Amino acid sequence: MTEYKLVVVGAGGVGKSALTIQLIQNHFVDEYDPTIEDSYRKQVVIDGETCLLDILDTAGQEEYSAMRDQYMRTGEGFLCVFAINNTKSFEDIHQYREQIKRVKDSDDVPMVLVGNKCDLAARTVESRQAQDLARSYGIPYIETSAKTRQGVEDAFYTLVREIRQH
Ligand SMILES: Nc1nc2c(ncn2[C@@H]2O[C@H](COP(=O)(O)OP(=O)(O)NP(=O)(O)O)[C@@H](O)[C@H]2O)c(=O)[nH]1
Ligand SMILES: [Ca+2]
Ligand SMILES: [Ca+2]
Ligand SMILES: [Mg+2]
Ligand SMILES: [Mg+2]
Repeated sequence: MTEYKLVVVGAGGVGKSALTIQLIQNHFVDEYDPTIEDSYRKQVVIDGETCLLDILDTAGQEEYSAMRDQYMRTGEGFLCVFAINNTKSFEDIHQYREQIKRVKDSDDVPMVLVGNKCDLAARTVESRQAQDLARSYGIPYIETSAKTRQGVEDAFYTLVREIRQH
């Protein structure tokens, strides 16, 4: 079937793993074990089409920036994640976006901007700021909570679909 190779990128602790785990395995990971590189594979139905999701969960910890170029070459689309209660995580998105941009040598890489932890009342990144950033990229912005499951399906399936529009 059609296999979609998604990569989840973003700063440490923003919820990349929890998002992926909630999606593929339908539960919330409450603890924080930093990731190096984990791979997930799951067959799903999106717009009547049975497709395979191949999802690479990546390190947001700087102890692993060197591995970035490899995963950015392979992937067909990137879930670019920050957390809405962490302004520095939002400021970190540019580096990921530019890096992806250089690697693929394209201004038109399938990507989705995700502001995670929208359950948390302690917001410092306004939706408006992220809408403006994503607009400059020509991609969607979608808020999520790995904790409540809010928007998690919309995020990943929107990404799958973005890999289609191209
Ligand atoms: N309240 C809340 N907590 C969240 C959410 N997503 C992740 N967390 C919490 O934030 C912490 C970090 O989550 P994790 O998924 O491990 O982050 P990560 O981006 O994968 N980290 P790393 O880059 O180091 O691998 C965990 O304690 C997790 O429960 C969310 O939507 N809401
Ligand atoms: Ca749990
Ligand atoms: Ca390159
Ligand atoms: Mg992780
Ligand atoms: Mg402000």
